[PDB]
Amino acid sequence: TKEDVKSFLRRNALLLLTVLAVILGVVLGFLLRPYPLSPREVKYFAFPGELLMRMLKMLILPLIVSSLITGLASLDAKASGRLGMRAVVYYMSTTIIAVVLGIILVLIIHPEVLDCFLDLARNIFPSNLVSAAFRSYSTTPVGQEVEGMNILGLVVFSMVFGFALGKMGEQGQLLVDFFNSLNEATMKLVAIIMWYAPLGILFLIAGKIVEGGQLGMYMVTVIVGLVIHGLIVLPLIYFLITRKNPFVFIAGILQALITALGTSSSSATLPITFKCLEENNGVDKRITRFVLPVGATINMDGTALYEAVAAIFIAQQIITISITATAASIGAAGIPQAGLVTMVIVLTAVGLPTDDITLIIAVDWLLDRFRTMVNVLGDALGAGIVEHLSRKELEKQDA
Ligand SMILES: COc1ccc([C@@H]2C(C#N)=C(N)OC3=C2C(=O)C[C@@H](c2cccc4ccccc24)C3)cc1
Ligand SMILES: N[C@@H](CC(=O)O)C(=O)O
Ligand code: NA
Repeated sequence: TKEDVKSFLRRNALLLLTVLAVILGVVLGFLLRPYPLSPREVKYFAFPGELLMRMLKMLILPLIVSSLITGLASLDAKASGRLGMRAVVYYMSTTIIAVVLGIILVLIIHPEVLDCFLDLARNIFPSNLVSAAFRSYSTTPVGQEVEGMNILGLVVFSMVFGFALGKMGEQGQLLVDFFNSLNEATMKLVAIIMWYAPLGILFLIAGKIVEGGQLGMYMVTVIVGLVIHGLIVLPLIYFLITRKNPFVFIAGILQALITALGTSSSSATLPITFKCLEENNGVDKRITRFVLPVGATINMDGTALYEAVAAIFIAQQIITISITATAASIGAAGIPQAGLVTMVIVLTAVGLPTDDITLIIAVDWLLDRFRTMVNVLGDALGAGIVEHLSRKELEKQDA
């Protein structure tokens, strides 16, 4: 019994270091909290956590583009459509199951919007690809193009480009071979970036915990709702569909959930979720390159629940809330504080004052660290479900 735990410590070396990083980060952050805090000085303190974020952001661009180009090229017309339909149906249901779970819990325990739709439409079709790799569109930072990255515009273009090569046969093969080499090469860089994660995660959360009262019971509604949907609803869905153990599946992606908690960005933790599914859970690359990049921005289960709870909490009808909370879920990017920005849209539709968001902002960060964990988990189990379901398509692609 105790001799068997030594084989666990030798193997899970990096997984236990990121756990210890959280345990130490919560300690050090609370230890350095009574000291005279400063914006400039907190920025200096949280710098080892800042370098990890830069390393992971560096890899999101060559991952998104290479994954979707090879991923769609490697599949037939009806195959990618069937693969897509299995993913979309899953994405639509899980975000609807989350908002229904969110609305019921907030009802039981009660504690420029056109421009937004236009900007998103403008972002699905970028005017410049070199630009899209570091800028997004936000109508009104110079002009209407905000510094970021159009993750959605790249996902949409790379998809049609991957389809085009998968339609031009052997002429397309060269570029597919080129984009395949690049996908693996960056997946070798995420191996290097993985040994820095325990040091980074420690400082990312220690710095964040160095920063009327009714919000405590609002924070409870969200956190409880995330556990019911995350550790009870989603594992049940996987066990019902795949007929496989979900809590041993969650053990593989556990290294990525901790980094989602540390960074609070599902797009920035994508290179690690890719490594955790392809390696630890042994999910097919032909489907992880398909499910995960789209899952980063479109499937946001934890955000959808947070959009429903926070909208009804500031009321201190439901049909419009459930429709726009699922709408805000899809819209919002896998970036920190994204839910808070899309909350402006979910409050305008119902008729509540948008200035009421100011009450939430203070707590928001701590809920976002868990919101991302459920947003990531929904894609990991999503890929696990789609891989298992698309069994016949994958068997046809082999010889
Ligand atoms: C809100 O935006 C999205 C965009 C895509 C998707 C689906 C997805 C996932 N996950 C991925 N990786 O690829 C495809 C999907 C389709 O359903 C459509 C699918 C598809 C089928 C057949 C031909 C295509 C040609 C070009 C692009 C997609 C094509 C590809 C879902 C939501
Ligand atoms: N932080 C979340 C997005 C949000 O703010 O809801 C994510 O990246 O999954
Ligand atoms: Na989203």
